[PDB]
Amino acid sequence: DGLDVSKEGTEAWEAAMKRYDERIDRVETRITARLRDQLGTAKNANEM
Amino acid sequence: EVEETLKRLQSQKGVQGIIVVNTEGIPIKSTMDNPTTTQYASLMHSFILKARSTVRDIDPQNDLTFLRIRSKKNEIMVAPDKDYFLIVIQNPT
Amino acid sequence: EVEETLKRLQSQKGVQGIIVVNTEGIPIKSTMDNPTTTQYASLMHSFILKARSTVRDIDPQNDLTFLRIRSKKNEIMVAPDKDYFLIVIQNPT
Amino acid sequence: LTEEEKQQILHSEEFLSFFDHSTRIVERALSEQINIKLSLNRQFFDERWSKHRVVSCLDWSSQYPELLVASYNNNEDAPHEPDGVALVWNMKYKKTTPEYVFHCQSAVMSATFAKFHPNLVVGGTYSGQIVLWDNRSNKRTPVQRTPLSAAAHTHPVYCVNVVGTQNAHNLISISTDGKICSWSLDMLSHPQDSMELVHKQSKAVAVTSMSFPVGDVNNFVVGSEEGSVYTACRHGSKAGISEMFEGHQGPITGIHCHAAVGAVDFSHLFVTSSFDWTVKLWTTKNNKPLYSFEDNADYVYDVMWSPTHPALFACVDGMGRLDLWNLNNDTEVPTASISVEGNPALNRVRWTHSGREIAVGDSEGQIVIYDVGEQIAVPRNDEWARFGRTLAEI
Repeated sequence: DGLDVSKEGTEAWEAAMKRYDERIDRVETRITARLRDQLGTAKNANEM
Repeated sequence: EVEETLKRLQSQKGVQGIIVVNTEGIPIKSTMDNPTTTQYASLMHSFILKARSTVRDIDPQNDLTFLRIRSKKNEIMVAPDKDYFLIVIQNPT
Repeated sequence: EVEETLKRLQSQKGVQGIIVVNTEGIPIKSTMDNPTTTQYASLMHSFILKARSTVRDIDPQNDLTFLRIRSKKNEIMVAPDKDYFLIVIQNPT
Repeated sequence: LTEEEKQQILHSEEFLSFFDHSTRIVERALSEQINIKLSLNRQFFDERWSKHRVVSCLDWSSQYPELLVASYNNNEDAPHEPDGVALVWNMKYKKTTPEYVFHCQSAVMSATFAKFHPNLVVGGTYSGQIVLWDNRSNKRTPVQRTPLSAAAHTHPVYCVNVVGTQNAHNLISISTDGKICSWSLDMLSHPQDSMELVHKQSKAVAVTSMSFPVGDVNNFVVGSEEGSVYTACRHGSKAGISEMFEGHQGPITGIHCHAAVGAVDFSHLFVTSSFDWTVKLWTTKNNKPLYSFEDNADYVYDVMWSPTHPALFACVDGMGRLDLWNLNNDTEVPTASISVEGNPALNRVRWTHSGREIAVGDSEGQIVIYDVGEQIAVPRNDEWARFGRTLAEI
């Protein structure tokens, strides 16, 4: 996706983000996993 | 230069400038505590004269400039030329 | 061991002569001749005793474990701990 | 013979041989060879003078880094027993009794060593008199005592410190009323200088802590009981409070300037320990609190910068937990944190001038001398640049 004048550039942009956000949602799953497995201690600072 | 010699000697480890001991047992130069260094240099002079007699007993043509009196705490380097006796306190390390 | 010790202490520099002295002076061993060894070693024993007194002057707890004098024609060695008094006759260089 | 002909014989020009001899022996003697975490380090707890009587102040002797001054204030167990007691603790050897004991008629509230006199102890008390202790004297009674006049302090004195060079000293003391006073160390019969710390016209300051920046003696920082830190100029046309700080909504229970040097300056930085468990890494030039470390339900009592680490600083807790905070390592969780037994409300922390050993006070009188890990104690050359970058972060 670059300087493509046609809206097909925007459509390929949409495909690019849907695979991009597949990766990004994998990252979200990782960070939420590390979150929950590091939780349960207390509220203060590094805990929550 | 005396000051150059002082700077060169103080560069050695555990050495505070240069102290030189005369034939009287009084150090011509003052770098450490006076009474302790005076008595220590007096005993040094007594020993170095009696060691001079030692060597001339069997070596009547030799001169003394080197002696390594080292303990488990510090080493004293004693060196006479003819009248000026350099004493230097240096760590064994 | 005895012979191996003297052999390794001699051939390490081709020393002119060394004898093992485990007693306070008056050693009966010889390496070139009886007089120049025995009398000189007894003399060395007396002067290292006085050196021990000298090093105890500054503090009695100190002891002399290493002593070398390297002069114009002779280098003399002795390493006393309690009764082991070394002797080494060697060239100055 | 005497010490006059030696000078001329030195000035004589026969020293070529001696110089060659010295050069040869030194150049031949140049070669040298050989012939062949947080921990409870030590304790201190008197019993005759340390029954209850919580710790109130701590210090180390600059001249004698093995010496610590204690200050046990409260007297409620026995009215007949001594009211104020200052104990000195030595590091070189372990004993069960304090080396030297000092008794004052009022309750001692702060204390410190004397810089000019390395054989003298000066401390503040609850009545408001600056109290001397000539250690040469054999008597527990204070040797020299400041009058309780309007010229001197009349309110509980909590901060005392002698500053200056060995040839120019001044004992500064600040009391809760705010009257700063400099005395001479040798003469305390009269206040050689003093003035009352006032903010904007007709507004007194409830001083409860201070710290002088390293080097400076003219300007310093003060922590008030009203939670608003200030900066004051000791001597000058603008002598008095020169800065208003929003600070924290709780009383300031401790303060300290930066205590390191060697790289880019950080003397502008200092930490205040508030009454709501909020220590504040924060600089003089700015007015907004740089960071606001917060945790716990209870609250801090003292905070001390490391004398060698440009980032590390300690942190008291009333729950008995001592925690060291290393900003370069982290900014959210205590870098080190351990709780002393019996969960008593600790009251002070003082770092050894070496910076390698830390002290903590106690709510029952048992001063605990804690040791720190080698990696956590000594900083590196890159440590200062890392601290600069972390400050530049926000």
